[PDB]
Amino acid sequence: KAKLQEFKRAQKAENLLKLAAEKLGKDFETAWREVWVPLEEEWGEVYAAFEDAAKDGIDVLKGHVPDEWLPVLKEIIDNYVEVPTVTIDAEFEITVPKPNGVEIIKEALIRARDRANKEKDVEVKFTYLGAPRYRIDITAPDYYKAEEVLESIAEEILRVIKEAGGEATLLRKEKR
Repeated sequence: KAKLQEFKRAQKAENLLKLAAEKLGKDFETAWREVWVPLEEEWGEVYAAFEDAAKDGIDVLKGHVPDEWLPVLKEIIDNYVEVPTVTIDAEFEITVPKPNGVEIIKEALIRARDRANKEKDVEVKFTYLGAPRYRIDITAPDYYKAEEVLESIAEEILRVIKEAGGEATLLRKEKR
């Protein structure tokens, strides 16, 4: 439970810091003195400090540890420290009665995906499953945000498809 979980988090924080020390070419004691001690005093747990950095940016540590550490800590924390997320998936059935309907569909999807993906922390992806099915996968901080992204994307796709004389439909997987 709790304590063991504290052990495992501290173990991992130690391996990560050691990796950083090596990359940055610094002795282990220095890493402890300069990084471990400061972060532990203020976040109460070094791994939690690494999680904040992973979620809210490496600058959360700026000021608490020398600057030379930030670069290497970012790369390492970003690779190994998970950030809470949810992913949902749905699919569109899109028909565009035109010799070039297919390419028009990609254009619309590509445009919708890119737009949606410029939003911080959101990651949208489309998977063509063979006409007229297009699966959509969304990753976001929480379910509310992910649903809002879907709704936004669906509104744009339907609008654009009905403009090109086609027809789009959003299907949702009923889970229970």
